[PDB]
Amino acid sequence: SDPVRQYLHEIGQV
Amino acid sequence: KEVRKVRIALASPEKIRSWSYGEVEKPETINYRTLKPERDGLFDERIFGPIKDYE
Amino acid sequence: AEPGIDKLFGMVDSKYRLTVVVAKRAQQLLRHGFKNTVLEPEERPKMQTLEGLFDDPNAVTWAMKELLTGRLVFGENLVPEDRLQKEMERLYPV
Amino acid sequence: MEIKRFGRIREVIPLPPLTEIQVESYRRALQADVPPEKRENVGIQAAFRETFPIEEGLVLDFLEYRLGEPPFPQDECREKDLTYQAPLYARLQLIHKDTGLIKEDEVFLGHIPLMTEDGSFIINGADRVIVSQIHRSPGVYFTPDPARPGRYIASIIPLPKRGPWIDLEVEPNGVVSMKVNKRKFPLVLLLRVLGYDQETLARELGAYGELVQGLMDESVFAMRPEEALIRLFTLLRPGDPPKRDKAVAYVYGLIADPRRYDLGEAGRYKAEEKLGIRLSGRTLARFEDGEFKDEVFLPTLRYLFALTAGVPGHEVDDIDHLGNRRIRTVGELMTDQFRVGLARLARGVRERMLMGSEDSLTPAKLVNSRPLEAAIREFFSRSQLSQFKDETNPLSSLRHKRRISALGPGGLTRERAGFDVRDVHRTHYGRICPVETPEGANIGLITSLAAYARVDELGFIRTPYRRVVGGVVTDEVVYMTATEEDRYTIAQANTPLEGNRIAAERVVARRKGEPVIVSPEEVEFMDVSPKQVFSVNTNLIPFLEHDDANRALMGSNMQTQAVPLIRAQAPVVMTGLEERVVRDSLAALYAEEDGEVAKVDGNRIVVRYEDGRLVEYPLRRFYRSNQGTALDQRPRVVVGQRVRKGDLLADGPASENGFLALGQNVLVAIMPFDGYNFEDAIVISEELLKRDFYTSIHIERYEIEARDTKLGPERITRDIPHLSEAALRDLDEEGVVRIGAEVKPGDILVGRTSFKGESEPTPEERLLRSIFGEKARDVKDTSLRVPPGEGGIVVRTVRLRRGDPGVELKPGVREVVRVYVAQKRKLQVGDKLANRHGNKGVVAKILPVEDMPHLPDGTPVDVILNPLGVPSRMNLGQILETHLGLAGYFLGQRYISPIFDGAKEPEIKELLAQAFEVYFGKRKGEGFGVDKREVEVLRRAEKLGLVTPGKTPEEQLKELFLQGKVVLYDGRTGEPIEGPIVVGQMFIMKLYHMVEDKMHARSTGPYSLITQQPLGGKAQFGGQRFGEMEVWALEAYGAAHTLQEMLTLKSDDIEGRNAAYEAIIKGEDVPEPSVPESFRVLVKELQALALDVQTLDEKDNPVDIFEGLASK
Amino acid sequence: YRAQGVKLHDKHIEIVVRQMMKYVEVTDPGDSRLLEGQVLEKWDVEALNERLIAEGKTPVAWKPLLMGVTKSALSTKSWLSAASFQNTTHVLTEAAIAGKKDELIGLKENVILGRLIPAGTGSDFVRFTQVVDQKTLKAIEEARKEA
Amino acid sequence: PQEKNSLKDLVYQAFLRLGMEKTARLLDALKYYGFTFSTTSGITIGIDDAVIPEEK
Amino acid sequence: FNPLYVMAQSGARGNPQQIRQLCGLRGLMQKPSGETFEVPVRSSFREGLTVLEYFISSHGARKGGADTALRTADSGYLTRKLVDVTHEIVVREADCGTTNYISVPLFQPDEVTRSLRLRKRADIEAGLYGRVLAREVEVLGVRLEEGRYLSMDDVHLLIKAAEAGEIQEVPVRSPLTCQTRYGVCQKCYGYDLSMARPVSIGEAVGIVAAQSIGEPGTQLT
Amino acid sequence: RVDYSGRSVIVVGPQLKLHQCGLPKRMALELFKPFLLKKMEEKGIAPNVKAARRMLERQRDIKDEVWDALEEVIHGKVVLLNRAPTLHRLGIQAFQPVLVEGQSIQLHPLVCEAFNADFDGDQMAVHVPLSSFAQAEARIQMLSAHNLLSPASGEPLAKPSRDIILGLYY
Amino acid sequence: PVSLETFYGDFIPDEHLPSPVDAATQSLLSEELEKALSKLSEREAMVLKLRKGLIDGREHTLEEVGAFFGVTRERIRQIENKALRKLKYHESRTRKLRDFLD
RNA sequence: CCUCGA
DNA sequence: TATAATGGGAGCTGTCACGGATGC
DNA sequence: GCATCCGTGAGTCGAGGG
Ligand SMILES: [Mg+2]
Ligand SMILES: [Zn+2]
Repeated sequence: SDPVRQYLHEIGQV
Repeated sequence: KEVRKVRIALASPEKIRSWSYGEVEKPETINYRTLKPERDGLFDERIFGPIKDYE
Repeated sequence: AEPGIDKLFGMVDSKYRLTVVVAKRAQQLLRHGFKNTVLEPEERPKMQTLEGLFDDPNAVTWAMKELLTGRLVFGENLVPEDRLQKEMERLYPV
Repeated sequence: MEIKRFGRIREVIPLPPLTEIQVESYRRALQADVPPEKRENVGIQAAFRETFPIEEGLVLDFLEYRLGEPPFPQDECREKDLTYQAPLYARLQLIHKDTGLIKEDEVFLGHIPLMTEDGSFIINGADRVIVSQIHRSPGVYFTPDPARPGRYIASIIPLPKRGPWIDLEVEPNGVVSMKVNKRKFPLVLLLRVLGYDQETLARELGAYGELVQGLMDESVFAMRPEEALIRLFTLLRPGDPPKRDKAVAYVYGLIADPRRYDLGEAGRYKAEEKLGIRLSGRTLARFEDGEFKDEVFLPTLRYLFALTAGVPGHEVDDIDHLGNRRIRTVGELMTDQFRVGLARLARGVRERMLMGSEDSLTPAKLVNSRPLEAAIREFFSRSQLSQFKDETNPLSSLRHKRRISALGPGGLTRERAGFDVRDVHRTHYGRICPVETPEGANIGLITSLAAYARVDELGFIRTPYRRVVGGVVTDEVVYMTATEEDRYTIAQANTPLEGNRIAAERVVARRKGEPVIVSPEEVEFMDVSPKQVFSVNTNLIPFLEHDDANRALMGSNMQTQAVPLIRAQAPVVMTGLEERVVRDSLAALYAEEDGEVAKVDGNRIVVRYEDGRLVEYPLRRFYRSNQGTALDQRPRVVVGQRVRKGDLLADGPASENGFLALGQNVLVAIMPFDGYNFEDAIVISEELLKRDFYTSIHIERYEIEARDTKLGPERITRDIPHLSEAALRDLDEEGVVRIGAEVKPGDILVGRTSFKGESEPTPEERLLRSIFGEKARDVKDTSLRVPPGEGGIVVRTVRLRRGDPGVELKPGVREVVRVYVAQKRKLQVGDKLANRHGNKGVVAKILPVEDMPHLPDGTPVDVILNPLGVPSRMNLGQILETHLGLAGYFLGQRYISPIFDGAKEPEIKELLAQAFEVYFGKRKGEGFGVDKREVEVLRRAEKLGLVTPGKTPEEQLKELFLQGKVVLYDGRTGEPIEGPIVVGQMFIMKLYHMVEDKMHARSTGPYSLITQQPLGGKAQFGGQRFGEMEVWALEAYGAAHTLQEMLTLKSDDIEGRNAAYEAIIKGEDVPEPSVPESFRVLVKELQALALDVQTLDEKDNPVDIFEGLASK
Repeated sequence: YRAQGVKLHDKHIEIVVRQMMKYVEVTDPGDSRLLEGQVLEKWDVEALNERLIAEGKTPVAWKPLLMGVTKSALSTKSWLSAASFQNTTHVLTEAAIAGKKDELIGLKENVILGRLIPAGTGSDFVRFTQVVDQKTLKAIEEARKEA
Repeated sequence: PQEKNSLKDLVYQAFLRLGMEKTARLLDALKYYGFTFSTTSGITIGIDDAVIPEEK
Repeated sequence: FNPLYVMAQSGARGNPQQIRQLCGLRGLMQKPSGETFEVPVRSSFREGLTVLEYFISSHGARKGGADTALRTADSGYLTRKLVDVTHEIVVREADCGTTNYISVPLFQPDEVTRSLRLRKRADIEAGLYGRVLAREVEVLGVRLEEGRYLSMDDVHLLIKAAEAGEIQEVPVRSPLTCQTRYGVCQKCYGYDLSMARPVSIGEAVGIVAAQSIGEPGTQLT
Repeated sequence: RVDYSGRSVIVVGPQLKLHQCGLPKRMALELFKPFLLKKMEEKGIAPNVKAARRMLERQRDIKDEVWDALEEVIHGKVVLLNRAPTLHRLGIQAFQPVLVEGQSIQLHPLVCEAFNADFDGDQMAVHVPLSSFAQAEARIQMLSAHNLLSPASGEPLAKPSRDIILGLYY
Repeated sequence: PVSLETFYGDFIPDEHLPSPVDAATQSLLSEELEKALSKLSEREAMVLKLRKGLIDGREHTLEEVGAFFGVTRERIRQIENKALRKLKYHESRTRKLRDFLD
């Protein structure tokens, strides 16, 4: 959907 | 020869590369002083063609 | 209305064939300088100059009038194309 | 000439200032006359108080702003293509919370455009108007659910872009749902976040049968406000981590944050009046002592449940009611864009507060004004409501300023505009004119403020009524909104009055828009005037009550298209509004106080007032308007003339002695004429041109630039290659055409030379050069020439140069030259004329005088209108205008016939008899009896039943004259028209649509870049579009070659079109067409889409339409 | 049309309706390669079925299909026509996947190509007609007569 | 009296019987005389030509 | 010889309802909701209306303007769709040889269903004029032969015959039953209505059909 | 978009014959400009084509004999007139042009109905068919006087109007 | 730069491709130069065409044209001079090539 | 885009 | 080239009819 | 089988103003 939200989630994994 | 039919079909990466006269490797259009096209950019005469007739 | 348009429509099986006949004949007349006309000197369409009556420059007016006389022959596959071209160039040079 | 006015209605109040909707709105938004500390929290002051303080130095706060004086006057602004604006400064203080250090400074935020006296603007040298916008007012509404009868939807609506719309519905499963940003969730959750408990909601909402049961969910009451808040934050934000402070922030910004959510002041008022509550702020809830506190939601749900159950005193809402639609005027729209630019400035302020030295920061180091500047610049240059001002005539501008649009930013997108928005709602009465709207796509979406109407501080439109108590009509006039008006019984303005008492036992009145017959005891108010129902333009139509509305629309609209004429006249029949329109449009110049006129000049009037002070009024003379019509003023006083306050000094454009002069009074015959007025065409007499009727001045502006190039400079010069003295005759030493010269199409206005480029001489050029032994010059002729179909007399030249005082141009341009060309336009064949009753047509024939129908005394008629235009148009007002015009033509007088209270048939007949005496007894004393032709026409008229048999010829001619008809002789035969003909004076205007501007032709010309098809438009020497439907026409005729020609040889087959032009100039037949270039463009664009498009032959083997040039 | 006083001949409506009925749907493939539910043209299925009946095979069971004017125009054989109508993306993707050949039968296709349309003076029925005077006609007749 | 329908039928019948050349000549003649006579006919519109019947 | 009466009766201008509004009453008007106001405008444009009457009328005036405005778009769109379905339909041959035809009925069932009554003249003309008979018809001692293009007189005769009970339906060649591929043949189409004679092969007949249906589109109320 | 085309306001042309239309002189010059150049060469008006074009470039360089040449150019030819919207095929029709002074196209009374044309400000576009085939099509198939009956109904389409009807009725 | 689709590009003509008038003008120029070259001898017309570069696109030096005709560079220069001279005479006489010089 | 005209 | 700095920010929405996937 | 969300369409030609 929203790419920056997706990237921020993937970053919040580590 | 006279045109009779018109066909439309998917294009293979090989077909596409066969259309191509060169790869556009830089996101450059024209030079800020000379106003001429940049090498390997979107307007390069090396790929697309001469800007002036027979020159 | 174009003079005698009803008879012209009588001559063909489809009005568009009339149009094709007339246009090809107008092209013949223009290409050969009207030297190939089937029109007698008195049947020549005339236009009123400031000096006096001169010939009509309009090849379509001509071609229609020619068609009304019966002296023209129209139809499909009456002669090979290049043969008609060369024979007209022979009888009427450009 | 004497002016007789009709009508018995005495109007208590004059029309309000007609541009006040603009001027007062903008004054309120700016408050520039108010000392800062006394300013209210409205306007740009409100924008400042919304943005500031800015926090997280640590704090930046706002003290006050101020507006300076404009850098340049309005005339100079029009000259130099500037904006008429004032510098804006704001006093800000930076405060470090820890250091306590306080640094305060007056920072410069850029310029704000200023409104002129008449309510317009000057943006980049062009006058513009900010059009008011109509929209749904903020508030709480209740509508019937269209899906489920008996169920209703509650809607909470804030101001545009001040928060989301919220819906409350009662689901088929019984639970009450809230929808926000297209997200349905149970309302009980948010109710719990508000801090409500099941006990409070059960005692509040329990009285409604079975409804509160859908509100009871135990899993919701089992969690404290914190957990329910996190629950809602997860329901509204999938994927975002549910941190407590983040949920508080989001929900606060959604409902309680006044910097983000804002009902109007009107939104708050309407919510309060509807739900029976009182609001502390303008949000739906508050953040108080760490917890959310409810304002709006619970009353809304109470009202919704009550409307569903059917409990009395609860009703659905009509969203088209003018009590639920409001107007956003210029001040509000500009303040909104100011607020947006300020928000950007504050985001940049915080971004700067995080970076940079924390110790050393000023207000100036923190604030970048550029985004605010940008917001103002875009609102005034490119907004939809910011329109190129229509100043064709003064009424054009006044009407433009009183417009109301339903489109625009936050407005209805078209095709979302059905019948309801476009309807005239009963509440339009007295507020929005029911006739003045565009025909076509915009119908109903652009409307006009009624003449007496006013927009209040909440943005609702109010109309005046007279207080009536016990059959007595006071002079107290109360301005009501539609909501207030629906409370009363309002009698019609024409109700018979003896003194101030009602004289009819049956009175026509309105109750909630419904017409009702009522006793004087029941009358609560009364209309002020019929004028109050119509716009300013409709109010200019005499005998409006006799014109069907669909043509009154056209006459109304077309008055704004009338061209100012050099001999313009006021109408011989007027409505009485003709002078207020001149006064309020600031057309004419007036006397400021009593005094004596000292000097009178073509250019200036000097007046000495009662103070002894000497005031000098300069006159605008031959100025060009937005539409190219001459705007100028002429002195109407004389030296030594004594003048009182408010007396006419100079007449503006289209003004005769202070009266609105949109056209000319012409002598008209209503009869067919040899087909030359077939289907609304018009016939006119050459006599109209001889005496300069319908002649207008028009000024055109031409502009050219000389810039620095990479091949050398352009220059304005008189030295132009290959041009004779014949070509350069009217050019002065510098190369600009001389003032006063006559310029024709092809003539040079400004000589300019440009250095040639990419120059490779082709061998023909080299050989021709050697043959004629002439060097090819370095430069070439790029001069500005008169375009085809234009020309006139040069009346002005402006020249701006780089390196000259006060002059700085866009980078690279050395100089700019503007030439002004005036032309005098006589009426001609194809020009559009029209009257105030929607009768419009184009002049199709101009007859010499001796062919015009003429009266027996030798007077010929001015124009001949076809009677076939009248029946189905049903605009009989023009006929009454014509009869009264005949009467006034012979009595030498003019009239004022107010709409719905004006000249009736019997009084027109009296005037016509008085006129007949002048028209006939003069003859009978001059020694002439009745004429043979008149006798024959009288016989014909007797057969028509138009006169009574047995009366004398004079009695019968008078019977005809009383019907408006007269004997008329055909000027070609001298024989009479077999009938008596309607003849009289009619007011007729020349509209802006003149065949001079519209006639265009093209053989060949410029082609478009990508498509290689001709350009469009008269200015680009363009070609006509042969669209899909013209193609269908040609296909239907079966004209294959005509169509193929349209598609190839005439548009974008390059080889074809070149070969065709060469063939025709050689006298050869045209060559066969080939592939149109835009088909090749299509093929290459499909290849760009990774689709291979192959032209094949009958053996299915490819064919190359690119002739190998695209294959390796 | 009658209620508004418009006189309009039935045959125009009949032509449009005939285009609305252009297609059919397969109920049983029979011996064909077609599938149950496959939509195609009545003309094409009648051709296939006469080919299978003259071959002795089983004919395709098919049912008539009414589709409205938009859907009928988008289902036409010519992809140039359909793509220029609307749904340009959908039409072009399915045409490209199927490798469709446009035979330029109708008017829109040839307009798009700039070709001379197949109607009126561009009809194959009349466009090859020749005109000759009796002089040139007999002068060619003699040249045919000497050989 | 000659009106819209009868003149339409005249034009149609003339087309059928005499061809479009003659029908065009006929149409021009009808045009000429119609315009000529409508000029001198006395047709006009005054407010008194909209006759309120007493039956109203 | 009154001007309004003359213009109306001749067809040069005006219709009864407009003349009525000019002379008699103006009439009942609609509220914005489409509901009708109980009391009408009793005035004529000769007499002049009251401001209230004028206002009451403005509702319908505006609704009609908006109807026209929103209508022309739908008409144009419809025309384009009709063009796109029909554009390939051309008269391609002189006869496809089909033995199939349609039967235009001359009688329609009464709404009472009391009988089957005659159709209106114009309707029969619009279904029959210019068509080609697909079968011999013998009526009123006249033979209308198979292959005959029905003149207007042939149609009026067939109407007369139906009035005498001789024929209730006419068999006729029609584009519905033509078997010409990519279009239509000459006999199944019949007259080129613009020329009152059989259609020329090559006539772009589908475009003509689309334009014929679409052109009155903005008149339909 | 297309070459050899123009547009102007339409005006009623009662004196016109059914196959004619009034065409402004200057419109006609620009529309037929290549033919005019050719003819000006065919006569003494210009030594060559380029001189003739430079002669028509400026309005005060234009002299009388070029108008007579224009008359000799347009003889027998037709132009197409078009009114928008083009609802059916008679929104385009062919006419012999009669050169008029003034800037307004003159349209024949009997064709207005087919064009849905009146004279409250309507404007039409002119197109010049170029080839002998284009002119044959336009003069035969699209000429106004050859298209008298509706292709939709069969009834007369060019028929007496209200003004015409009024005199005949009277 | 700014966007062509602001459309804003539909007001932008094409200065590159020669117009129909320019194409026809160069056509008549080539035809009239050949008309005038025909009034010379074939050798002097060929010398002019080689010196102007018309035959192969570029202009030859006097030594190349002279070695092409087998003659001294002074001789080929004199032939070019007299050919140009006869051209100037014919042109002053018939005034046919004047208009094309702009 | 807007407004305007048909 | 070295103090430490560690998950964004804009968000008004008054149409309607069609095919088609998505769910209950 | 039947509600629901997504996507795609919704007159032409002009003119001007940008
Ligand atoms: Mg009109
Ligand atoms: Zn058939």
